[PDB]
Amino acid sequence: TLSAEDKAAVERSKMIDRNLREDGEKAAREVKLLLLGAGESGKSTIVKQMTGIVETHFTFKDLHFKMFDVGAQRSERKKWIHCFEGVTAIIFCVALSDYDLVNRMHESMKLFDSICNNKWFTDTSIILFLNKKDLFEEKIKKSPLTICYPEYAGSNTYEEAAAYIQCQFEDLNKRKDTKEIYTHFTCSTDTKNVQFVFDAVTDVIIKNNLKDCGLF
Amino acid sequence: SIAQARKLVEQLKMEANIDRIKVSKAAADLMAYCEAHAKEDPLLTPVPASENPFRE
Amino acid sequence: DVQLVESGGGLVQPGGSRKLSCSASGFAFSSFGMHWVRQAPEKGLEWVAYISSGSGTIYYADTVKGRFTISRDDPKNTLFLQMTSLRSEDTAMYYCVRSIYYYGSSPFDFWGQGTTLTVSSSDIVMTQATSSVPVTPGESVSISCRSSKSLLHSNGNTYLYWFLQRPGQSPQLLIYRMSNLASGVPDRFSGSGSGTAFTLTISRLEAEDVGVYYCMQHLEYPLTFGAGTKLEL
Amino acid sequence: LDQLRQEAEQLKNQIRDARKACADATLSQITNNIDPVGRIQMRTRRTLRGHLAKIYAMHWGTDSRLLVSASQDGKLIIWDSYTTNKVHAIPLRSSWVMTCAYAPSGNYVACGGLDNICSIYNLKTREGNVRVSRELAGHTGYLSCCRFLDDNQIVTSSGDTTCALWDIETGQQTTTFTGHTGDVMSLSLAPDTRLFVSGACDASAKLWDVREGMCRQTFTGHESDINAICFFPNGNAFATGSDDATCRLFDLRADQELMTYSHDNIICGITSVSFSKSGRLLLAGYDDFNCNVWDALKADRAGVLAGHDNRVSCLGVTDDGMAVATGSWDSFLKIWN
Amino acid sequence: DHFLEIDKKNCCVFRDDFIVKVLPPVLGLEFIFGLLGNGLALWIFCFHLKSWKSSRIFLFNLAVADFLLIICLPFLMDNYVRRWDWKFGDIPCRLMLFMLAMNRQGSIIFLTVVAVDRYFRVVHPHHALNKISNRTAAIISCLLWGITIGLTVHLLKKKMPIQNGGANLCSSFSICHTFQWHEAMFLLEFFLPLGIILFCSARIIWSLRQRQMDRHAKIKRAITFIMVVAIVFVICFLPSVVVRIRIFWLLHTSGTQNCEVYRSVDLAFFITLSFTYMNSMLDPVVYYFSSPSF
Ligand SMILES: C[C@@]1(c2ccccc2)OC(C(=O)O)=CC1=O
Repeated sequence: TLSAEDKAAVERSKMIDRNLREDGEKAAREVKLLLLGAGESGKSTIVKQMTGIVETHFTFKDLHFKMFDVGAQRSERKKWIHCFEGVTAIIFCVALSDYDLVNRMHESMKLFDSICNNKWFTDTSIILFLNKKDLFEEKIKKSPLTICYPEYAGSNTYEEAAAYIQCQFEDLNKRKDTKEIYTHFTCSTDTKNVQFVFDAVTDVIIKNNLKDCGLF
Repeated sequence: SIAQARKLVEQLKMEANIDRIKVSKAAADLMAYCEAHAKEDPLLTPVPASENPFRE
Repeated sequence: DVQLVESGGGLVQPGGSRKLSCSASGFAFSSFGMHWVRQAPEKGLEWVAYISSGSGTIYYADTVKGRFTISRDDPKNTLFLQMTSLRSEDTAMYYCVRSIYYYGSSPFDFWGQGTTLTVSSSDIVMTQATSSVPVTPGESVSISCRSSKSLLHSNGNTYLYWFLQRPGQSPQLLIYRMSNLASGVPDRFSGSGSGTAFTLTISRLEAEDVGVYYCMQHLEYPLTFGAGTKLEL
Repeated sequence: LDQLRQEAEQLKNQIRDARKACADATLSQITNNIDPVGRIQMRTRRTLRGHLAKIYAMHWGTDSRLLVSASQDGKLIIWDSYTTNKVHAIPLRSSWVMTCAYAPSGNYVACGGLDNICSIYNLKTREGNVRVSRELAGHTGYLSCCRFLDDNQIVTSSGDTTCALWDIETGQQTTTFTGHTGDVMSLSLAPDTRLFVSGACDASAKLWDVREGMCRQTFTGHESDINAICFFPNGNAFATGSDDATCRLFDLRADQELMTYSHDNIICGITSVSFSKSGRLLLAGYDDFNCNVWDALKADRAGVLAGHDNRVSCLGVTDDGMAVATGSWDSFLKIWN
Repeated sequence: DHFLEIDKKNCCVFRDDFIVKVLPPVLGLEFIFGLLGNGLALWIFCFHLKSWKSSRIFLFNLAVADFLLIICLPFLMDNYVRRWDWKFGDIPCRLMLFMLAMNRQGSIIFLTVVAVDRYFRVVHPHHALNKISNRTAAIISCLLWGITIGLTVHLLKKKMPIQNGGANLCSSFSICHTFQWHEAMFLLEFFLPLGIILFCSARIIWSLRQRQMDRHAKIKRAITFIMVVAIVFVICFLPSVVVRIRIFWLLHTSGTQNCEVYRSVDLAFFITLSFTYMNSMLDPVVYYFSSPSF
């Protein structure tokens, strides 16, 4: 009992719905990554190889990635961190050389603890990146880890210090069952960071697919 | 400097000089408005489906 | 700006298969539903065909059903009218009216420049009951149009459209759905009326109002125009 | 300076003393004899089923038929609420939108969010498509709310603790309001469009005179961040929704708290508030996944809108009061009546 | 003796006391358990599983097929309490035979589809097949149901009841020398899906283990679940096929003249076939009830 204009309006609405469905299908095939870290960490260095929110697009092995570098947002994280619920993974950049002073490593621990143990990121895996490994080795040659780690009983070697820092970042995770933390020591030698991100994203997508099937 | 304290003091002194009415008077005005316009509230008084645009 | 240019006219022997083309530029052609409206050399307008946005809906007039084919190809913004078995009754100037359909939209807002075509040798009846009235500048005139069926719908809007065809110019939309005023139309024009009885009031008329006024119904297809009311002096 | 701190403290004390002196009887004592409205039965008359992500904002047109909704799928959808038809679908440059507005003339819609930019879209163009009329990029924080004063004036609330009045013709901040110490999350315009209130994360609400940048009054009493604000239909009062599971009513003339809308079984924060046409009902979206209808006078719950499967982020009431539209984090809008 | 010629092919139909001894019981137990489980699963699907993803759609179709087999069990039970005196006229016969065959085929097909869906969700996580819309899943489900009905209608258009001895008969799996489409269908429904399921399960296990994913307890639960599904399928559908091959071998060597040699194998065939219903009986327990969620 619709008039000609009503029928044409319904047809236009159906066409708009079809376009919306196509756009949603295209968007659901993209991997959304939230890039976090400190103001002096290697977030840019991670974003090198490929006012408010800065969005980065890159493609790897026919997979479309979208990194949302929300770093120029000095507002309260509580009121907009729920907007990123449902991202494939969180990429966290930590500078291994930030243990000198100005304690930066402790701020990184606080940020990582807040992000990981968040009511929104209950089952979103975190890809932890430890940048500046070479300068970290250069610093640990002369200076002691003990400045940032008063309760540390170990040798002053790059391997031991790196492993201890990795463990100290990993054990902050309270949801060790529902969320997995992937750690990779970033190296500018070649395109290995993108490979690690792709592997972790594939792991997360496999787990999500198993969740959808009701088998995970 | 201390410009923020000056601004806060100026704002507080500015907000001090405002006319104030009784809370009972404001409540009475709100009640009067509600009872006067209650006839034109479709949500308060369920209108018949004959003139309801969302009848279906 | 919004432009609609048509081509494909000229002499056509009876039984020909001449094709009309309409090139659109200046608007989102892929979203507008397009009409073909012809006009005999000294008769009123007559709706021919119609293709919706996305080509999902196509309608034809009974006079041209089976013989005329309408088609739109969005990539290059061109609308086609494949006319076959042309006869002497198809000698008319064809227009490329565009129409957008949504809530509050104004269909038939823009008309093409018209392409001439010369061929060598249950529908709602809309009646204007008048051919020409004398009018002087600065005066107010009331043009009346009548319909057989009631154009008022259960929605609440009467589907009546008013068009002005100035001498040597394409028809221009003035009032759509009998009450609303089209964009670019001065407030002097006014539309009103009820079911099966409408009236157009050009209060304080002056120059540029001279022409033929056509009343169209959009309640259901086929679309039917009036006989046209002419203004002189 | 210690003297300045003492002056501010004594001014605050005198303000509190004046408020207490003007407090002679609560609204509840005066309204006790008023008959309760009873149970409010509201049913989902329409369901808008076009979005594909969390819906963060929705606004009604000046007519009670057209409404616009914003979601994180980067789409601005205008609905024909009578027939559930999609009039327009505007793709946004930035998909992180947390606000949406409909112009009173109906010619424009506004959007904004984490991009710190308020974008104005022209709905009525000769080209037949919606285009970005103007982008306002004077904010250093996320856009949390925006409301149209007219076709040329828009007032926006940002996460940089500042609210700004704009001029769409030039795209420059005509006026800037700077009184908040925390992120501003909500905005409500007075019926006369001469004042507006904002709710910030510092658990305070401020009354701004839009004519010239000025904080006429400051309203406090909430115990957490204020997420939603809305003016009373009469225009002399407003309601706020915070994260402490309470809604409060403040009166401009009295400059004081009037009533608190809280319940023990409710512990989740309020995401949206709105009034009815007569102001007798105060609808409020919650994180309990359902909307609660509150008797604005008796402070007693009147009904529940439990049609949503996720957090109800946005909520609006038509101008004539004919219906209530609720958006939630599941990609569905519901029209109640 | 015998050589009843059920339709025209001198088949060796038998009647043993072990039938009423063993079948009618186990069938009653399967009826009760399958009815309860499938009803609960369908109830959760239609009132507590409103997500309705593609895998959920295929699982719902599997549950529907098992539920139909459960509701069609009691007619076969009744008949078993007797040495096959079909006392439900005729239409109930042909209806029961067609519906049981189509239920077995549908359950097998949808279980194979679930296995293939898991294979695509694990081995090829970045694939459009893992994000097909609900409409596409419904279309595929309808197509599979259509293929099932198309292959099973041959039983419906037949006056099944015969008069073996002084009593009726309702069995379609008789020992008839002239093979038909039904026996090839019975063989294929096991063999081809068995291969598909085994390949998919092996690939899922190998991919989930090579990628070092076998650390989370949920992943190990899923691995055991994938193994258990194939184990259940094989242990529920192999005995019937084994006896079918055994009787075909006897047909080829014994010449189909004598019947007494076929007595034991024909008796054992229906006992093994009573496991096909058990398969659908315990399918919901392992698929929807044993699932990590709820
Ligand atoms: C015993 C039997 C049956 C089935 C339904 C009705 C009566 C008898 O089980 C099958 C079957 O599941 O296909 C064929 C049969 O001969």
